[PDB]
Amino acid sequence: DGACPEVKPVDNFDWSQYHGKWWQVAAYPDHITKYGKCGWAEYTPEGKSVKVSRYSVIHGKEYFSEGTAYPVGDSKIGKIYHSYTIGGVTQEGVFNVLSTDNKNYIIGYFCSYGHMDLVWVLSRSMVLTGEAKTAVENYLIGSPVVDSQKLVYSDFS
Ligand SMILES: C[C@]12CC[C@H](O)C[C@H]1CC[C@@H]1[C@@H]2C[C@@H](O)[C@]2(C)[C@@H](C3=CC(=O)OC3)CC[C@]12O
Repeated sequence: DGACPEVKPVDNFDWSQYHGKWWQVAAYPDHITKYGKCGWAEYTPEGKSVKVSRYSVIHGKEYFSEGTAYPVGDSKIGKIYHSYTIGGVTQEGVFNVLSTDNKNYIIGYFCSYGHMDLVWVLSRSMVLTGEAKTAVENYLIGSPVVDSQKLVYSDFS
């Protein structure tokens, strides 16, 4: 119960880091079930947009999905639009970046109407270690909205 909490996205997001391979190292279970396990995505800059090609295993079957990403308003604010096309159905939406160091990791959040929350953590490496791990932990302890106990970490074995 409750409406979506008011989110305070970052003020320093660097869109130039939005390229290359990002591994989805953690997420809430509902996200893993809906959008799949073993998730990774390749981001390819195309002018003002970035193209997103994503792999995951959904209900035991592998899929690639495709989407386009654009910043909404000032790119520094970390409010990002993605379209998301899989199995011939397109969806679209806006999510907010809760935390990033503009180098190793990004934490994304989406909330819809009661209300359901989804959080996912992306990294340039398959495993969150050192610097990135420490930043993520500190963020979680002060975070008004992410429940750290609910995160499930990925097993890329
Ligand atoms: C914002 C979004 C838009 C489509 C749908 O409404 C669901 C929401 C929440 C979930 C969100 C999609 C867009 C998608 O592109 C995502 C960002 C997608 C991911 C891409 C990625 O690198 O990590 C996750 C899986 C699902 C996703 O996390």
